[PDB]
Amino acid sequence: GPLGSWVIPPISCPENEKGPFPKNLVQIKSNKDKEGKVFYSITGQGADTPPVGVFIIERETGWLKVTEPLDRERIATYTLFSHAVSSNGNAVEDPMEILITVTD
Amino acid sequence: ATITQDTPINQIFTDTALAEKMKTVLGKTNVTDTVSQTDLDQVTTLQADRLGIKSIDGVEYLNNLTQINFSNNQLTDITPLKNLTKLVDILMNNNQIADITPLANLTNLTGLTLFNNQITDIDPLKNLTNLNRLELSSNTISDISALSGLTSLQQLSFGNQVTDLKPLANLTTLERLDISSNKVSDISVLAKLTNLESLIATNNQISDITPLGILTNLDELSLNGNQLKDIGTLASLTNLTDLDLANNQISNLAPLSGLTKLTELKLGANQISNISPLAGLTALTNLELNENQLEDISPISNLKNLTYLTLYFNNISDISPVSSLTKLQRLFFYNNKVSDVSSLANLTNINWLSAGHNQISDLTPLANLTRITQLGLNDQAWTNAPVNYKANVSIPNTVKNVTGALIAPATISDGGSYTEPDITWNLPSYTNEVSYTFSQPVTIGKGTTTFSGTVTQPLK
Ligand SMILES: [Ca+2]
Ligand SMILES: [Ca+2]
Ligand SMILES: [Cl-]
Ligand SMILES: [Cl-]
Ligand SMILES: [Cl-]
Repeated sequence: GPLGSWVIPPISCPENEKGPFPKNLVQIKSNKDKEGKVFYSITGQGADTPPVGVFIIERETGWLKVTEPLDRERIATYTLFSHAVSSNGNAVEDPMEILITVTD
Repeated sequence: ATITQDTPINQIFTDTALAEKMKTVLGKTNVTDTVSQTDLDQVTTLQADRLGIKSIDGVEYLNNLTQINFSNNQLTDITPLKNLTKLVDILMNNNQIADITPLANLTNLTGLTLFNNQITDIDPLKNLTNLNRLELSSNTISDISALSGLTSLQQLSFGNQVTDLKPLANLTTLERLDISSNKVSDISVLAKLTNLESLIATNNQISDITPLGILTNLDELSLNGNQLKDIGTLASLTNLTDLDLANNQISNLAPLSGLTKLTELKLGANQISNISPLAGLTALTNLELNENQLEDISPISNLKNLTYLTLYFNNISDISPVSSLTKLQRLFFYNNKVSDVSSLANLTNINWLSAGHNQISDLTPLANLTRITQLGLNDQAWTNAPVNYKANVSIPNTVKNVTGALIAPATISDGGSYTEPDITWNLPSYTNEVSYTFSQPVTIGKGTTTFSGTVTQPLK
């Protein structure tokens, strides 16, 4: 099913955080990395559509990072999709929808 | 730099994106509209991130700027910054900048964000002694000697080719340091940074953490992906609340036993077989114990606040210690030897249940877990107890769906056949075993998976 071999914790970022940025939120993982290298990417508002690059993911490690302080009263939630691909470009998971909730 | 008479905006700021932005800042209608030095002198901050800017030609005229954001653009050359000495904060991550010589005399800077560029030489930073925040990760820095006199630094990040951390020795104002993804093995200099509260140093080649002993203000420590075994030093760090030690070679967890402030603990991909030392860490909400050597996880039942737990790739047969952990929302135990999942019926808050590659035969105990949104039950396997050979040997199908109905076999070895509930073979000669497989899509709550497996039946 959609779960596949994704291993992702819930993602919460306080607003007004201190650097240094970029700051790790969680490590996104597919257990498909047991049968070959996996490379991670994200899409969605805040990643690849405006505001671009508030959130980024390190393609080899799966570290999801925020690049600047957030502001809950401006945008309290973001909806991203995580992707996992093989060296050869093929999807090893179905895109997983990720909620990011901005807190107090 | 001053313009002398009224000048079109788009003759001052030649970059198309920037002149449009400035037209707005200066409250003009068309980019060909005139402005004078009077007008430009009123501009003291500029938020021009994410605008497709390739050149900042013209910013030299904005003599009174104290704060700029040009992050997420396509900047290369930043020469127009050279004489804007009232600048106190620069945000310029995610560009194409290689040469930061233009920042060298911006001595009023307290904040400089330069991550995700193509910087190698940071020599131009050496006299920026009022910096308290300096971010330089996702660059190709190898030499940080230029940082040695930045004695007001509070927050600091750099990468990705640094070995030698000696230049950090006098930076005792440092409170938050991120040295992840460098080439670092020797962190002995970190002993001198006694005000450190947060140290992130993932993906290096650290094996000796004794330098951390006197850094007792540390509340967050990440050493994911190093070469740690002996973590005795960590017992000194009693203010730790978030500790990440995944991807190492750790087996002895006794040094963690007193770290009762911990709410997040990552220990995945280590050499752990004994988790008795974790039994007192009752503030934990997130615990990762995947890819270890675990069988007896009984001490986990103490951790009543856990909402996230990983156990995948161990040797666990008895999952029932997690059944006490009623706040659990995501539970992962792919690749273990669990058969009886009945205790999991007590996990009424569970949303992600990842249980593939176990020995699960019967989904009925899960039927009321309707908050599930993600589910994995692929690739179960078990071997039944031997039964006696007969030419017409028959066994009951035991595979049960969440509804309680038997799942008919998908394939049956040796030309065998099914009539519910019995699988029957017709064997001309003795054979050492027979088997069957099943594969059945199923949804519990909103979570969907294929409940699948292979059942082996040895014959005497
Ligand atoms: Ca706010
Ligand atoms: Ca792993
Ligand atoms: Cl602005
Ligand atoms: Cl891990
Ligand atoms: Cl699974």
